[PDB]
Amino acid sequence: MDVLSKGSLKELLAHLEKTPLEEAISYRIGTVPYQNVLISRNEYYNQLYPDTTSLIDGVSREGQRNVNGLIMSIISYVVSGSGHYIPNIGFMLLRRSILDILTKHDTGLVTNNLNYGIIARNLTVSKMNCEQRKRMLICFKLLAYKDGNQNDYEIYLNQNIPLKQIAPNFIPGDMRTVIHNQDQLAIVGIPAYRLTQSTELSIRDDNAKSYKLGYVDWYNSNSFLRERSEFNL
Amino acid sequence: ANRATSAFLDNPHPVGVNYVDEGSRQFVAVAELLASKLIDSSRESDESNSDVPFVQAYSKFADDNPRHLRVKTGGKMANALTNVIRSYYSINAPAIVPQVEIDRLASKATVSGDMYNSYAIFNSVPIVEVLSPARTTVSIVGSDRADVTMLNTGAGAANITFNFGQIAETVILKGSVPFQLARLNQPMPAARFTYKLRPLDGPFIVVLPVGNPLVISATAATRIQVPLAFNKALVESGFQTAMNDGLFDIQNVNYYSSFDEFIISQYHAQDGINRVSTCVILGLALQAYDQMRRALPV
Amino acid sequence: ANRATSAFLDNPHPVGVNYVDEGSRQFVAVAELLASKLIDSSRESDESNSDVPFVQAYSKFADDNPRHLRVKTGGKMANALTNVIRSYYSINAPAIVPQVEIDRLASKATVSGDMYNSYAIFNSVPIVEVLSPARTTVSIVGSDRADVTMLNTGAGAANITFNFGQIAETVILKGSVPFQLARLNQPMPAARFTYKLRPLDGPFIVVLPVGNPLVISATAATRIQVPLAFNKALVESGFQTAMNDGLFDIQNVNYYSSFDEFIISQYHAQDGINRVSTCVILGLALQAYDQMRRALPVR
Amino acid sequence: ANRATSAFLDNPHPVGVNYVDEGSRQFVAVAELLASKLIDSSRESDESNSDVPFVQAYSKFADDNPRHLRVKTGGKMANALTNVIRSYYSINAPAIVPQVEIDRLASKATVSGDMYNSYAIFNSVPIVEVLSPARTTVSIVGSDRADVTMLNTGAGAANITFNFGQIAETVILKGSVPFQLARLNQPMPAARFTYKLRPLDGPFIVVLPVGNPLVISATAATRIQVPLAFNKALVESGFQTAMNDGLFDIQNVNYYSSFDEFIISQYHAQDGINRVSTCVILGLALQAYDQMRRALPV
Amino acid sequence: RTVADGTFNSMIMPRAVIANEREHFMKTRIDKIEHDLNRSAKQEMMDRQSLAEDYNALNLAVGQEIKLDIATQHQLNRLGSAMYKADHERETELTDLINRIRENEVTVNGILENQKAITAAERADLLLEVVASTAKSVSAAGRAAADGSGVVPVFGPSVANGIKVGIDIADSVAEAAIAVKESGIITQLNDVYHAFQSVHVAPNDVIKPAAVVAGTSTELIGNLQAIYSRLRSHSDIGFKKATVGDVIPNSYMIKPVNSTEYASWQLYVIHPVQGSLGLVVQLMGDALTYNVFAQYGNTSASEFGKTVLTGGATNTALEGTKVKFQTKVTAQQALALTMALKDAASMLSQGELIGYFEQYINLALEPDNLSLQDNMHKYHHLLTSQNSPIDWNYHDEEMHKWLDSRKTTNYDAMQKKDGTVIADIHIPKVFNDLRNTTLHCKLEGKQTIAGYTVYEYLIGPWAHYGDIDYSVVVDTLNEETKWYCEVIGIDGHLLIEKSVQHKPEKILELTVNDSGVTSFNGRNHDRLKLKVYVKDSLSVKVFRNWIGINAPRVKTKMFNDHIGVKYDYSHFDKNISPAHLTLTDLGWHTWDQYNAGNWTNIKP
Repeated sequence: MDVLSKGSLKELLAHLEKTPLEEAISYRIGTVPYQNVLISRNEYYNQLYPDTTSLIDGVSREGQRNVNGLIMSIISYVVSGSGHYIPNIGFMLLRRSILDILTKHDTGLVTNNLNYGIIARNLTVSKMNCEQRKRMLICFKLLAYKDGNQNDYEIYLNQNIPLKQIAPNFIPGDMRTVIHNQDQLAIVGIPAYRLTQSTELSIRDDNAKSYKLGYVDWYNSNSFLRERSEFNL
Repeated sequence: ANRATSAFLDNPHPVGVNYVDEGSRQFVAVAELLASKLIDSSRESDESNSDVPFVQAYSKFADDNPRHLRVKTGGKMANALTNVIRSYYSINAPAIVPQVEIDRLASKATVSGDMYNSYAIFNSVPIVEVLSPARTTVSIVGSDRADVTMLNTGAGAANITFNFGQIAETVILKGSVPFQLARLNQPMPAARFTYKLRPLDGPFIVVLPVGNPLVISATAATRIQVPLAFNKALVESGFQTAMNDGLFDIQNVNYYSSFDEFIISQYHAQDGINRVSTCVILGLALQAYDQMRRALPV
Repeated sequence: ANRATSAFLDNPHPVGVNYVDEGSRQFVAVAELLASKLIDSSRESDESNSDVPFVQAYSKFADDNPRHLRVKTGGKMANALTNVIRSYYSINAPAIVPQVEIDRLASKATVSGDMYNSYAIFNSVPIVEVLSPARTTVSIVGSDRADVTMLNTGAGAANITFNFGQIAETVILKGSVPFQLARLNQPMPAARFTYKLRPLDGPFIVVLPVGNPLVISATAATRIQVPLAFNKALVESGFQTAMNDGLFDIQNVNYYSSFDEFIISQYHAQDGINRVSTCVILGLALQAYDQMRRALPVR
Repeated sequence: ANRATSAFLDNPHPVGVNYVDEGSRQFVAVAELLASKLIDSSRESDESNSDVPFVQAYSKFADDNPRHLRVKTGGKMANALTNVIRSYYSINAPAIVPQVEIDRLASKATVSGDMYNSYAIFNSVPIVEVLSPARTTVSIVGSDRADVTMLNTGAGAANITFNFGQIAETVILKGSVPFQLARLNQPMPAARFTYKLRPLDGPFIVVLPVGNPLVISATAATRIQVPLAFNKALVESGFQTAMNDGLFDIQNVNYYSSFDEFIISQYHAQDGINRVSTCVILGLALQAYDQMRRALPV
Repeated sequence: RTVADGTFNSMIMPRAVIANEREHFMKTRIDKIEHDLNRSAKQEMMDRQSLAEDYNALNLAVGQEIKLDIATQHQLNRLGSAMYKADHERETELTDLINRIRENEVTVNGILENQKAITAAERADLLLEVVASTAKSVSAAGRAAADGSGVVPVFGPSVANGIKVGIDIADSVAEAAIAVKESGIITQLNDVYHAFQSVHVAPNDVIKPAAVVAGTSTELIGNLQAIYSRLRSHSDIGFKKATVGDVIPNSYMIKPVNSTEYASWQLYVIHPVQGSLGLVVQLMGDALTYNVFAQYGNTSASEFGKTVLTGGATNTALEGTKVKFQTKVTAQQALALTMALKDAASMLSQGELIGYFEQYINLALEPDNLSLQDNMHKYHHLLTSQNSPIDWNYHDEEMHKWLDSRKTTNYDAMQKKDGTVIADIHIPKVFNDLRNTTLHCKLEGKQTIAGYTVYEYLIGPWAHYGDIDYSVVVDTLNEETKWYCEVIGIDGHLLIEKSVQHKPEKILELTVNDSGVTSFNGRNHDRLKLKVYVKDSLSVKVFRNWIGINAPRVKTKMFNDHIGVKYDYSHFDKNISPAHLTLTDLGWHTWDQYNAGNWTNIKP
């Protein structure tokens, strides 16, 4: 809910600096993705509603134990709000910040073999909105510039023309680009009053709607409950 | 054996998955309401011999005053309405409109955005399969009125199976000459011109006597939930306008003669009830496109 | 000789003889007027984000205040309109609406029961009979546009007689290839693509040459007196709705694809001048039915 | 070689050359505006219990106060409107109403005479010619939806050329069975159920296999500039009323099933652009004729 | 179950067998070994002397003789004989399979109607089990295991090894100079052989396309015969291409000189030796495009002919490395997978698209994806059926008319440069088509009845009409022996006895009409079976020749022609015991004259 509230690149990068990798990994066992299922939407239809499960839903799903699974878990947290179940990663790695994983070599993770096309297909980029895609491209650029793969990122953008139009205008390692960036990346914000307490047909739309409706209540009460446990640590 | 299927029911292409939320539904409803006021204001301006009613309507729709030396394009609302129409048709469309832009355009007027307040009747006839034995030829022509022409060349009478799907509500069959039709495992009645059928009542068997060809004319009615502002006449005009403007020109898509064929074909696809909700929002957007473009041609 | 006739013209079932007086005609007009207010109020409720306009119009229509947990169906007015519609269609349908109920509902709004103020155009093509010789085949398909396919297998040219009835005003005939058509005992003209005909002129003879088949497309237009509130688009939508809901499921009745087919079929039957009056009231009732259900839907 | 053509495209008759000036265009625009108010005043009068809204509307239209025991024809406006419709249809029809009378009736309301601000979509299919080999039979039926039935009795496959003209913007081809179609001197693709074509691309070649006949259904959409008040539902009703009232009965004219067939046929003639301009003015006059005659049936 | 890594899923991924050099090297070596194991150059060269004597003893008319003493004629003979034997073996297996389906037509019908949701692979196994197929595996591994010696495809480079090329005699007409000239081949023939590799399709592979849509057993048999009619027509064209005096193009794949990880393209050009059409496939990212082009009418400037089917825009001018490969699938099969891969391009990855295509083209390996496998077989049926987008009969006829025109042009060109005698050396007129030319088919026997080994030869079906003669040569250890020949038909058999060794003895004369049928003892037969019984045999050869050179060809039978007329081949499995024959049983005897069994002794 906090990560989805950020609406600027410099807010999003600041949040990733303070957030450990533990928050991007779920301890719930979940279900296997890419499964054709029938769900109940009784507000609209008497019959069951066909849908397919995906990693970028708001619900935690089982994840693979490879490096590909950990990168997919990070991106899913940014774009959907929840991570995936990857057990026994390691105490040292889980303490590191998300930005440290993406942009630093001291972590001990190797991401040179990652294929950006495969990761996008596994995350169902075709079903992602403009804000979600821009967030995903930010994570790709950070990973590419860490590995010296700047050319591969540009070539990958040439192949996918629609992704090129919405590519973020920031160069990692340059502070000027982050300062002057004017991107809008807020999936969840203070709702327009027109929003109602109604369900949505798709799994993704309903879960995104749930985050939107609960943002006002979370905004008012998160500070005190966080402080009630943070003090005397 | 031979199998005959309707042309428009074949291979429905996947539809878009964007701009179907509550906020985006309101924007389409806002565009339809504001586009209607543009048409009415132009009529009022012509009658009153004053451009003042049109200036207010254009300013609300386009966020800028009309100018004599600037082309009247409808502003940013027109661009957003055009882009969402492209996205609804196919999943391969770019879908580049920001959420901040959509939300600000839904605040121009207050509308519920509910797409289930009413219903509309669609007339496309879905013949999923016509199964004919040997020595018989069967041809299916037309969508709004389906004409099935059958010839029996063999020695004796042949039985022909008709499948109308499980979605259409009612189907009327009319023949050039009286003919016999009955459900599976049912006795055949005396020959008569007209049959009224429920498509959910299994496949239907038609007795084809040897001799002159028998032609069956089929009409069907299906009810699909639509918003209260839905108008089939304006949706049909917008569908034809969008094709001519190139809004539907994307790779790996199917083209239809009318929005009637488009919505029914997507309904009959596997897991087709997912697509029918997106098609209704597309129809409403085309209703806004027709009124806006007729008032502001480009 | 072989005889071919249009499918929709065959065996028109008798229409009802009840609820055709001035009091019942006023009730149908009142229902149509109130149903239009119901559909407009629902639009206003959407634009104002307030249920007051819709509750305001539903109270006039149903004589009851809408309450939550109770399904909105239209009240007693919907019950009367739905059952009166069934009686108009067939004489076998029962008459179950009391006269006290009709009089009370007819007094809700001031309106005239006049059903002959205006006119409408109906496009069903009446082909009463097509008489052909032995060695020819004739097939007729379609109602709005009728395609007559004729094939001659004999040695010489054959004459096909076309009878379009006496009710239709004009009939336009278009052929796939130029063809000759003339009235009875009249010299044949040169081959032409199109013919404009008056059905009262008499039976028409078509020369069918030996060779490829000749297809004649027929379009017809007829004038029927209707009230000013008549809207063809609304009437047709209500006709399909009444069919889907099963109000027209009565014993020994004939089913039509459109209201245009239904009214033309009853016109061409015997005592069709009396039948067409009842059909006009049914069309206005179906217009009220279409607007009522679209305002109050059921999944 | 055999040639097949659409029936409604054959021999378009010359249209009238009068009442096409700015003052005459204003008169038609005034007639449509004042006739529309006549039809709306009737509904408002019935809702209340006063004939005042109708009396005001009729007095403006007919220049005379309505009276009982009189037919209520419509006054001089109704007479003038009837005669100009006759003149538009044919160059043989006389021009009766003087220009002074037209100008006087045009001053009753202040409306612009522009007739080409908006556009409309017309769905008549202009199959100009279908060229077929010796051993093939080709038949064309229909105008709104054109069905071409072709049968090949030869030894091998035959190539059939389709020419849709240059005016239509899009043409959708649907087949009873999947078929192959390609442009001139171009490779044939795999068999497909539906095709979307631009007639300006060029003549198209269809492969006709030996066996059962193949039926292709064609639907077209052409955009024609019209006034904003144009309504296709009202124009078509007036066209039928015009033919039924016997004001299109002139020597050496061609008759059509609908106004849509009339306007597409004139577009494909020699001076297509000039002919269509007159027909659009005829369409608006017919729209006024329908509204006026429904309120005042004589 | 613990969490699943990606290690297992990467192992089972398809590989690019053509682009990778190590994978291509390995399959060329195995293809060479398989060819050398079955056909040995040393044995073939030794056998040349006997075959030359046997062909001379056939006593063909002047201008129709085959002289294996000529190097060019011997080379064309061993390529034709190897090609014909492989095609002949496939027809025998298909005829056996047809009999099994007809015997179990009740249960085969039940499978075809009841089970339609299951894929082609599962339906094929069910059909093969319910019959006594003797080959019950549809997998590639099973097909390779259950393969005979004659089935193995012909490896061109092995046939052309060691042949003298380029003998030059300058203005010498003497007999000694001419004899040296006959001993070698020109460079053109050497290049033709180096780009030759035959393709023969097993009936088990063909059963999957045939049963994907058919609903009756007769529906299935007609589809099987329609496919093999097209396959045998393409085999004849392939052999004709080596006899026209023109080189044959070789299939190649173009890849970028310096490939990029995210921007790589592959262009495949297929030039099947057996067929009249070629296929060009381009892979630019996830986009697949193809263009089917005619292999006839090509000018010297452009290798590609007129394109007959379009599937997008393919650029053949792309610059990059060229890799030569030999396709192991027909043009119909390659097009079927190409059109199926286009539909599933979005679902599949880049590597899967490249790997699945390359494995099928170079290894005849069906893709593992069940959805992709099912779609490819539906397209395969469509291209074979009457509703195909390609008019195969029209294209095959034009290829034949283009090939003999090339033969006339090349023969006339050489008649001007050098003499007519030299022209006859290098472009023989006798060799026209795989089924037209006089050829021999060595017979292998595994069944022995009372000391008599049985050799089976299938007569027909015929793609040409005229008068055709059949001859048999028997080689036996014994100085004196008697061998019996039996020709089986729908009703009865012949039972000839010859008792002649080392010389061809003519057994059967037939006249074939324009429809391909013949009248054998008062009945129309499309094919017959000949069984030769011989004691202590060493080698049995059957010779086939037409009376007229370049006999006219029967039009190819499509699906409708096959189901129109049905012939019973169930009688072909019958056998006789020559040890128990008497004098009265020899000659034409009908079935009614025998009991159940004992087809060798007539009832008394």
